[PDB]
Amino acid sequence: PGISSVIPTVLEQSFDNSSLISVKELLLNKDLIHPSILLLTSHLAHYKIVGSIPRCIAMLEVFQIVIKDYQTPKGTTLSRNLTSYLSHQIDLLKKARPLSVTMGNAIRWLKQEISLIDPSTPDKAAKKDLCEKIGQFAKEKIELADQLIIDNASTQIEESTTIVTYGSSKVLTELLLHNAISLKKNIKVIVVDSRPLFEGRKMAETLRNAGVNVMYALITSLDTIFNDVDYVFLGAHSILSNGFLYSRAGTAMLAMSAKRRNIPVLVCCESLKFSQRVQLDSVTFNELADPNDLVNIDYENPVERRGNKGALLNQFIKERKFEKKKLAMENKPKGNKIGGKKGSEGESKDASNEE
Amino acid sequence: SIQAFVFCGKGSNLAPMQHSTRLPKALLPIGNRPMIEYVLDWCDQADFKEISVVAPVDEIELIESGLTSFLNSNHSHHLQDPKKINFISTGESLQKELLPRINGDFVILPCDFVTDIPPQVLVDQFRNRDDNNLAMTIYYKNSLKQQQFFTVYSEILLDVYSQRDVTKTKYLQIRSHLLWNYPNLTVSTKLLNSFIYFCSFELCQLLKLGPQSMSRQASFKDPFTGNQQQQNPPTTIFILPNETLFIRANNLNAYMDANRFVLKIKS
Amino acid sequence: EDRLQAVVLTDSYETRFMPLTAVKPRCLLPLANVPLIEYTLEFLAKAGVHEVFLICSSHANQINDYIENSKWNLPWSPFKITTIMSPEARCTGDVMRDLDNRGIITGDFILVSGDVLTNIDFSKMLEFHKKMHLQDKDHISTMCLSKASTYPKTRTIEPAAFVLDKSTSRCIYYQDLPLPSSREKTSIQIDPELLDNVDEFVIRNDLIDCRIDICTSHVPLIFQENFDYQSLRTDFVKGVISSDILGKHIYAYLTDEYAVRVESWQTYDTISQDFLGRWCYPLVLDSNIQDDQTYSYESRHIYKEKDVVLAQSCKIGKCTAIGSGTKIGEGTKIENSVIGRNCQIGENIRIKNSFIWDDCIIGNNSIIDHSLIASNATLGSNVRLNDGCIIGFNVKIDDNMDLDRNTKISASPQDLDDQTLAVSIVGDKGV
Amino acid sequence: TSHCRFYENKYPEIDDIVMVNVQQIAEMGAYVKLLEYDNIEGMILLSELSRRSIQK
Repeated sequence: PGISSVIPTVLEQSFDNSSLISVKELLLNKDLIHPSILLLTSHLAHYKIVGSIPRCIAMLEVFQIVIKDYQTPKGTTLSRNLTSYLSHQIDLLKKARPLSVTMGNAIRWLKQEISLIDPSTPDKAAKKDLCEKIGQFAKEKIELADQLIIDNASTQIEESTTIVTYGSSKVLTELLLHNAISLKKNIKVIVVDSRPLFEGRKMAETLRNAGVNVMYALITSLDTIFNDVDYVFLGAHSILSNGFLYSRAGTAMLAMSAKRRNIPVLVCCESLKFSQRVQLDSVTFNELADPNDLVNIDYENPVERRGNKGALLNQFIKERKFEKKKLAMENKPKGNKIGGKKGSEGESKDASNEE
Repeated sequence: SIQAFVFCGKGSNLAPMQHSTRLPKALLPIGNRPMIEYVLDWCDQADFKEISVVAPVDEIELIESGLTSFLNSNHSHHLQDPKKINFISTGESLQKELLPRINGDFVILPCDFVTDIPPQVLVDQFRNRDDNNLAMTIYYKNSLKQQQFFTVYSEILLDVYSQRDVTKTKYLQIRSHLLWNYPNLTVSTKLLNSFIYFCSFELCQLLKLGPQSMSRQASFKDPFTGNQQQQNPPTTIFILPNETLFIRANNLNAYMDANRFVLKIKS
Repeated sequence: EDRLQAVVLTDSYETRFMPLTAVKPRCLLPLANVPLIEYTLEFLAKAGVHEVFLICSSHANQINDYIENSKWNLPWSPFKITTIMSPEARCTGDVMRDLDNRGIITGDFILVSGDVLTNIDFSKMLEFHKKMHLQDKDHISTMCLSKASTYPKTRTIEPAAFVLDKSTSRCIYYQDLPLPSSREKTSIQIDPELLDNVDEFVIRNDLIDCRIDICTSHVPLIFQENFDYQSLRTDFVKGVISSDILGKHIYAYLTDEYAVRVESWQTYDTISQDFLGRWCYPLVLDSNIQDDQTYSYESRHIYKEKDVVLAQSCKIGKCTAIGSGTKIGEGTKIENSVIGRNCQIGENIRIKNSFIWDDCIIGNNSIIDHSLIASNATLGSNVRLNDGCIIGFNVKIDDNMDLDRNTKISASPQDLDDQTLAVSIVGDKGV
Repeated sequence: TSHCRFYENKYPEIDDIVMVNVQQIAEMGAYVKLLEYDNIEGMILLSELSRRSIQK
């Protein structure tokens, strides 16, 4: 199977809902694992760019590739060990890093597809139509959905607007690009970034590469830029069946600020991002990473410096724990643009029954 | 997807052992442990399944015998003998010959090796950083004149210039276009090349059409130049070589270094 | 370490700033409302100089007057300023020779060439220098180096090359190349004499020029001995290296902090931009070093002094500065520009990356895109300018004018286009 | 320039079949250009289009 247990850093007295560590350096691997999965795992382990949306697409692509490479054996049938393989892959993924609802949905869809086609049809003809179908699905629930979202944004966003964004959600970046080049509008895009992740920075860079006026913002200096700000979009990850946004980093604070100061908050989301599972706080299900990211002085990601920090077990009780994903409130984000055009966050799972 | 090529030849540079008809360059006892033992260990560590060893005109079955008897191996090793070898041509002519057998990425590792460094981290680096070529340099012997020069970068870690002091003009010369793009260029004197080479998927096209390489160094990493004129057809990721430094005492054998290696081995 | 003396080289790179320097000199000019020598003076004060030597030649009287007006002639300061007289347009060697002939120096002395604005704490550097001196007898000068901004692609004027050491830090070779403006040369030659004695080599080209030297009592003697030298950076250090006196060594030092010298227009602009941003930490306008200044930092990177009049309905951009006593009417779309003290403004100016110096009167309707306006020069009606335009001293721009890229405007009331008097390139008038 | 009818006449008849390439959707239904009879737009209302995921 690989490597299990034996990890640095304590279990911690505060916040221990999920397991904290997993394979990063490859040693003794099974002689049946597809390299693309391994590469993906390697990437995710230390990624800066992707967040929720592109990850799922990547996964889908990988799956497609696997299917293309797969052929029906003489002894075992098409539906004999494929499911087992999928399960193994899932387990590997989980071991690497906790997964999203979209991925789960995709898995479910795949499972359904497996059941649908009966093991009697010609093998070459089977996968030919399968990969086409999967492509079609991808086009529909992602690209077309993105387009729909863009169009929704278009009718709502006024002439000459100031937008404040967080994270590295691809859809928002696409929207901003559209605003810049295709429609041609006056845009002021303020992007906020945190210590361990340089997603905001990346977004800013991307904007620059197009030709947009960008203000770089931080958590320490928030109130100075608001007091002027008209419209705020948040980096969406998943909407729960209560009306709460399970999202990345200090978006909740921003939302609170928005609520305090005049204008309501807006959220752009996909039709398949919705979850039937329910939770109402950050303590419920936390996504964790290694405290090794916050040791060095900032500036850039790879530095390797000698200074003062570099003790987790050496000094007299030192805990340096952080959270990657937090909870955003219910009443504060009201706007939701999805595959079913219009709706609010109070409307929690009306689209879930409609599918 | 994963494969390695093992280079073998004949001892010409060495003075005292190699001129014997029965003793090959691959199978040599230097310090108790055999020469190809270390290489085999490295390969095992690297988790490569299909490894094909290229052989010279001299010794056709001895190498096979070595592979078979005495040594743990537990791997499907194939020993092949191409015809176009003249020596006056080390391995480039072999490389040119064997190209349809390559399915993915290939690693070049000669028969002569003295190794102590961690093997996985080179491979991992090659995989991750999105680069076509990677090479290694190690410190000179510190235990109690004209040598060789190599270029290094420190932050990404890149290689640019690699030419030796054998045949060149009296004054050292640098190009203008090669300096303006990538501004920082650290030149070291102490570092010695261990001749470890990593190759990506897109390398097979150039060898069959236009051969210019000599001793696997002349036209291998230096024709990365996308400057001044651009008159050579590239394969697409831009052509960039890389280099990494290591501390441990492990180097190449060519001159009177064998006797030093003997001294080293016993510790 | 106590009691130090310093020599500052002022007025050296004239005609390089071609549109200006006709009545008023080069060093006296302000960066953002405040002169370039002031920063140098501040730095000197920080260091702890007790005797200041300053060189003046062209437009020297005005410089002297300025010095007199500055708060250093009064006996409260540990240092006093003495002026060195020299003929118009000279090399740095002659001045050095003159200084040697005069004879004042006892021990360590600081020689600063050009105009340098720096924020580095120098006591540590001094200590290091002392320590290195204590190592071996035959040692001369200390050099400063800093890491370049991103990549040297916009910096075409300065192509400074350095060959360095890790263990003891010593320079070897210097080279300059054009490249993107003119593609001609592809060859650089390096000395093969000393290699195995040093072992470690770090060759770097991405380094900002500073031209600051901390020197011992050897340099003037050396200059006296060999009178073939003209400049300190190009010929001298290299000469010293290439077996001039056997056993003598020089220092190199690296600092990550901001230190850039002024020589060209684009570089100056870049420096100004940097200043506008929060790159400099000890050198911010809100602290007010001159005491007469009353600047305060505000939101959206806007600098403002006390008492500024501005009319209703106006939009502002990023990285801007507004001086005191400015009477501004309706309009002003201000983006990335410095405006001097006391400026009367009519109506509507579209500003994109512009620059305005002290005391300027702008009339009605002007679209300005990336250009500089000098002191006491007035703008009339209908002014439109392109990228990289420089306007000289006392230029009275009247009615209706259009100019394109790289158009230079004269300062003298001699060789360049656009005259100071009535109408520029629509009716040739003047001397 | 690309225009003109495919068969004989510009206007289609009764019970005949036509192929359509859809550009934009969701307002009335689909009022899009034809490939079997000329380039003049033909419309479907949001009821006759569905036989048995409707938007996707």
